[PDB]
Formats: sequence, structure tokens, C-alpha cells
Amino acid sequence: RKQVSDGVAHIHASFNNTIVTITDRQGNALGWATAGGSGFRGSRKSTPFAAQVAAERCADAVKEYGIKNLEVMVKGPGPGRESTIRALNAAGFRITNITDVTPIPHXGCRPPKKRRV
Amino acid sequence: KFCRFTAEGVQEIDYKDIATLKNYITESGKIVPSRITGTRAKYQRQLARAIKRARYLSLLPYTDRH
Amino acid sequence: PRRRVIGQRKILPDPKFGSELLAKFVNILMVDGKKSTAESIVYSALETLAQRSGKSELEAFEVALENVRPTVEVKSRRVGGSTYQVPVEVRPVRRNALAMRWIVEAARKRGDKSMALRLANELSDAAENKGTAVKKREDVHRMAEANKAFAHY
Amino acid sequence: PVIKVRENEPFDVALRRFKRSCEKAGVLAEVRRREFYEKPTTERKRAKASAVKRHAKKLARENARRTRLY
RNA sequence: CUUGAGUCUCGUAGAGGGGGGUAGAAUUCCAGGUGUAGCGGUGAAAUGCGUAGAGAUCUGGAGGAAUACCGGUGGCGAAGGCGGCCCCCUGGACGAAGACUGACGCUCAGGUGCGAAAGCGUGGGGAGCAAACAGGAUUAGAUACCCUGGUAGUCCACGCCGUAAACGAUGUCGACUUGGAGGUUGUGCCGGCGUGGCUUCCGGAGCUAACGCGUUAAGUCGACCGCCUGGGGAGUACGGCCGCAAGGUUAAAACUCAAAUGAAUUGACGGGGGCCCGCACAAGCGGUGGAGCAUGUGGUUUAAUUCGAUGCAACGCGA
Ligand SMILES: [Mg+2]
Ligand SMILES: [Mg+2]
Ligand SMILES: [Mg+2]
Ligand SMILES: [Mg+2]
Ligand SMILES: [Mg+2]
Ligand SMILES: [Mg+2]
Ligand SMILES: [Mg+2]
Ligand SMILES: [Mg+2]
Ligand SMILES: [Mg+2]
Ligand SMILES: [Mg+2]
Ligand SMILES: [Mg+2]
Ligand SMILES: [Mg+2]
Ligand SMILES: [Mg+2]
Ligand SMILES: [Mg+2]
Ligand SMILES: [Mg+2]
Ligand SMILES: [Mg+2]
Ligand SMILES: [Mg+2]
Ligand SMILES: [Mg+2]
Ligand SMILES: [Mg+2]
Repeated sequence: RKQVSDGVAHIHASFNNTIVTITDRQGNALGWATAGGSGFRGSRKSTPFAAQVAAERCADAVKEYGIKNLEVMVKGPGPGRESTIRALNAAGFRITNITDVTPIPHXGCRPPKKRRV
Repeated sequence: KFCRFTAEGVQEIDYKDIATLKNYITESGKIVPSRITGTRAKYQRQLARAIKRARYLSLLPYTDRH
Repeated sequence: PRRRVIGQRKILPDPKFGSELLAKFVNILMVDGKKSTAESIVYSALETLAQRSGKSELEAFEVALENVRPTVEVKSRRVGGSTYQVPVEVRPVRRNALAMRWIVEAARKRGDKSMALRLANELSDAAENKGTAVKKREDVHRMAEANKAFAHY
Repeated sequence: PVIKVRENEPFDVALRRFKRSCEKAGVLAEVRRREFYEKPTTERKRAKASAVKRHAKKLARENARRTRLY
């Protein structure tokens, strides 16, 4: 439907999953995809290949907005950070920006306890 | 190295002197470690106090992402 | 082995066609050192397949081998107590070794009467992607592609 | 780390500038360090252990340039 | 009397303490926009959340707690401890030059005060975390470790408790006894040359059971205090004192043993590390385990079923 052509790509890259969301520059989600919804569970969901496929799919989903030039917000420590941007550049977008937006507390709240495994 | 604040007779570091302080913060806005700049310990403390003051008055940012 | 110095072994070419590949095929078909039996089976199968395809012996062979040779397989690598099927590219020597082995196994678990006719029919079906040997190629390829995410250790 | 894609700068080179800006700001190490609470005793202990073994490494080294191997 | 001790002048560094204020980052919740099928979690899952629109993303708002970077075997403090920034009140330490008092000192049973965390009382507060608890897993079981939740509590004020591997497992004060490299903070003389405080690492003699300590002594001495006298019973019982309570503190005996213990040595072992090797895996080919039979063995049987071998390394073995 509508035409925007200047989007923002948000990559939420956790240890367990990767979520790719494309919005306009004002924050409105045009489309999204996830590694865990792109045909990958458990040991496969948390790999850079599953994130690449998720980013493929999210590019394929926002096709009918004619998005042409993308900004990239990367958030989180997970495997799917680099691969997602390498697949956004491939899918057809002109990546104009790459920022890390991982939230860092300046102290903040007490984290959960250490796992004993 | 070469702590620049000793060589120039510095008594205080003057948070209002933003031009000087910008040399000691990164692009993120974090204070550069004295092991990188070679600032002497006393002046590193003066510099930290000055940067925190300048940040409070919105002369320097806390972060790159405000 | 741990040490590593496996100097390769001289294999004669087949007498009738002078092909090292066909001699490897005879060796893979041979049972109990009875090479004369295996050569007679292979030559009968190749002559039959060439009459039923018109092509030639050592070309219909390489056409059946072409549709069975795997391109990528999976090796197990245990990580978290459990295992990761890791895709790895198959070396051409191993491509042909596995193609020949799968063709012979398929022709063995067939229903025609003699081994020569079973091998001829398996080779004919492999030249159009219809036998159990190309089914094994397809299964191996789909496993490697289902594990493509793990193409790293 | 906010890298601007520059003109005629291909993708690979800007991506590598971004990877180094991140690995320089230590985003990933800060994230890993904030995943679980660490008791102050554990914090002080790992700090002291790193100091002691860095010092021991410099000392063993500067005596290693006083020993011969063959 | 002035050298121990102390006063004054001038200056210095400091997360020293008490009180108040404030800033930015982030979590959670609340409302709203976009958007759609997943999210979350794990070794793998499930519980849980989500089409009643979650997760993601964006705008606004509420609230609590903690202060990234600086940051440092860096600093301060009697110890416990103390970390954003600003102001108010306030303690100690150190230096330089002198002036002043004139042994005013050291230690300290009993006494008195301070004293992490947990905990207790009253009143507030409650984001995040999280004993108990609940569910999901794992397991032979799993009152656990892992997961999803979650209440005290963690925060504040006041009052109590008085204990910690409250550790340097090293009481305090004073004197003396080769060095080397740093850290931090003063100061004289001109980056170089001195002189003070505190501090980290190595190491000499000496000391030590050894490990190690080594001018910040565990060296050489002096003053005073505290404490020990085999292991277990037991820091327990009884009594006293203290405490709202939990309990703290002081503190036995019977009985029982011939040890218990420290350091270091040689091995062996590790679900410690490193480096290598073997049909050890991997890559392969053919088997055994099923059938019938041969043969040995166990067992059972028998008058006797002769004796021996009987994890690998006995079982077509002595034969
Ligand atoms: Mg967790
Ligand atoms: Mg006393
Ligand atoms: Mg408490
Ligand atoms: Mg209370
Ligand atoms: Mg209450
Ligand atoms: Mg829990
Ligand atoms: Mg005690
Ligand atoms: Mg302590
Ligand atoms: Mg200590
Ligand atoms: Mg003690
Ligand atoms: Mg020493
Ligand atoms: Mg008692
Ligand atoms: Mg009592
Ligand atoms: Mg094998
Ligand atoms: Mg059998
Ligand atoms: Mg017998
Ligand atoms: Mg016997
Ligand atoms: Mg015997
Ligand atoms: Mg034997």
C-alpha cells in the first residue's frame, strides 16, 4: 500500500532468538520476522543462519512499502547481529546507518543470580 | 602519555573548558582511562569531577544515544 | 590414523575399457576376492545398459554416476551431550566412492533375478533419478540442507 | 557505536568500522558482565587475581629474557 | 631539661562521618500509536505469556533502587566499612618552617563505646532481586542443582541484636638491623638532584617443622595486655548476666580413644590442564548375538558324572 522508502531496521539479538522489525523513521512497525518463526527451534533458533533467514523474511514482508534505504539498530549480545545486517544489505536495501542500541544501566537494577550448572 | 595538565601549570581543570574535556571522552561520551591518555592520577580525578559537572549542565552528553 | 602417511594404492584400469573408475566399481561389487565373477557381472550390466540406452558403456556409467554423486553430507559433532549434524562438502574421490557404493547396495536390494540385470536396471533408473540410489543422494542432500545452520563447529 | 555509511564506502568496509567501534566500546563485554549478579567479594577477588597474575606474567617474562633454551 | 608526648601558625590529598538537594542511564508498571504470530526459556523441554493482539517498535507518564565510564595490588577510615553531582555541619591524617608546654608517656583486667550480613520491634516504602512457597523439568528418588513464578527480606526512620574465614587466621607501643623495582601524596634544590607520610611486589642476613616472613618481620630487643595446654564429649550442659525473640556471653563433668594435628615427600587418582600414541575413535569390509550342529563352561542330575583353569589375562583352556 503506502510508500515510505526510508525505513529503520531493529534487530533484537538475544542469546536465544533473533527478532527483526522494520519500521518507518517515526517508529511504526511495517513488518517483522523472527528466527524462531522462520523454521527453527531450540539449537537452530540461536544461530546466525536462522537470524539471516529471519531478516530475509522481514525484507520480503515489507516489500509492498517500496523501502529503499535502511537504518540499522542492533540491540543485544546474541549470535544474530552481524548476519542480519549482511542479509539486509543483500536483500536489496541501501544500508545508510548502523548503530548499536544495547541498553546499558549506569550503575541500575540488581541482575538475577548466577546459574550453578 | 605525557599528562598534559602538569606540563601547563594546571591548578584546576575547569569543567567549563569543554574544548579541553572533549579530548578525554570517547565518542560514546565515556571518560577515557588514564592508562590510555597518560594523565597523572591527581588530574584524572580532577578531570572526572569536571566531566561529571559538565554533563550535569548539559555541556557534555552522558552517552552517544540520548 | 593419528600419524598420517597413507600413500595411495595402484589400481589397474579395467581390461575391457581401460578405466580406473570402472575398476573401482568392480572392486566395490566384488565379494570374497572373486574378481572374475564381479567383472563378468559389471560387463554384462554395462553391455545391457548400453543396448537399452544406445549411448555407450563408459558414458551411460558416468551418466548414472552423475545423478548419485553427493555434493555435501553430514558429520556428527557432539556439543551439549547431544550431537550436531554438520554439513561438510564431499571430496570428488569420495563423491565417486559413495556413488558407486550406493548404486551397488541399491542393485543388491532389488528384485530382478541376476545381479547383472539388477545392476543394469539400477544404472538405468539412476540415469533418470528414479532408483533407491538417487533416493539416498536426495536424503543425504536434504539432511545436509536441514542442518545448513550448523555449517560451523 | 553509531557508524554512518559514507559515500562510495562499500558495505563490507562500513560493517567492519561498526564491528570495531562496538568491540572498542566493549558493548558485548558489558552485556555479558551484567547478565548475572556478582557478589562484591567475588568482584574484589577476580580483580585481585587478574592483578596478581598480570604482575606475575610481567615478572616471569622479564626473567625469560635471562634464560636460554638451547 | 627537651629528644617522648602535645599546642599554634600555613598549606595539601582523600568513596572519613552526619544532614539535605539533584542528574543521567536502565529495569518494571500504566496509557496510547503501529503491527502480527509468535514470544520466553533450556543441555533438550515444559510450566508461563500471546489472536481478549503478546513479543517487537514508538510517544507520554508513575515509581523504586543503584550510581556505567572514571576505577587503579588507587584513596580514606580504629575496626566494621566508605564510590554519580551539589550544598551545609563535622572527624582524622600528612608536609614545610619555626614558636610554645615541659615526661604531661606506653599498656590496660574490670568498665564503656563502635561494630558486615542475616535477624527482631514500630511506622513508612517496594522498581529490580529473592529465603519460604507453588508449578515445570531432571532423577531410581530430587523436599535440590536448571526453568517459570513468588512472599518475607533487601530500601528509609527510630529502637534492638553484638555475631562473621569481623582474616594479615599475625594484640598494642617503642628502638635497632643489607637491598631492588613500582604506586600514591607532600615538600627543598634545579627533566636532574634531595627529603617526608602511606602503600604493592621481589628478595639479603636472620628466623622458621616446613611452607614461608624478611625495615609494613614471622629478624634483634624492651613494656603491658589477651590467649593455649591431646582428640572426642563441647563452646555443649547447669548456674549467672544480657536479649522482645532468635540467641549471645561466661563456662564444666562423667564417659571414651591412642591418637587427633601441621608442613613437606614419593606415588596413585581427578567428572584438573598441556602434549603425544594404539583398529582407540572416525572412514570401511566381514562377523558374533537369532537357527541347526560341533566344542568348552555354568548349573542341574548321577553310584560316579575324576581333578585343575574360571573379569580383561577361565570357558575348541591343562587335553
Ligand atoms: Mg535467567
Ligand atoms: Mg576488656
Ligand atoms: Mg541488615
Ligand atoms: Mg524490619
Ligand atoms: Mg513493615
Ligand atoms: Mg528461582
Ligand atoms: Mg568470634
Ligand atoms: Mg572483612
Ligand atoms: Mg581481607
Ligand atoms: Mg581470631
Ligand atoms: Mg619476601
Ligand atoms: Mg551456649
Ligand atoms: Mg544460659
Ligand atoms: Mg568405526
Ligand atoms: Mg548362535
Ligand atoms: Mg569340570
Ligand atoms: Mg576350581
Ligand atoms: Mg586355584
Ligand atoms: Mg591368569
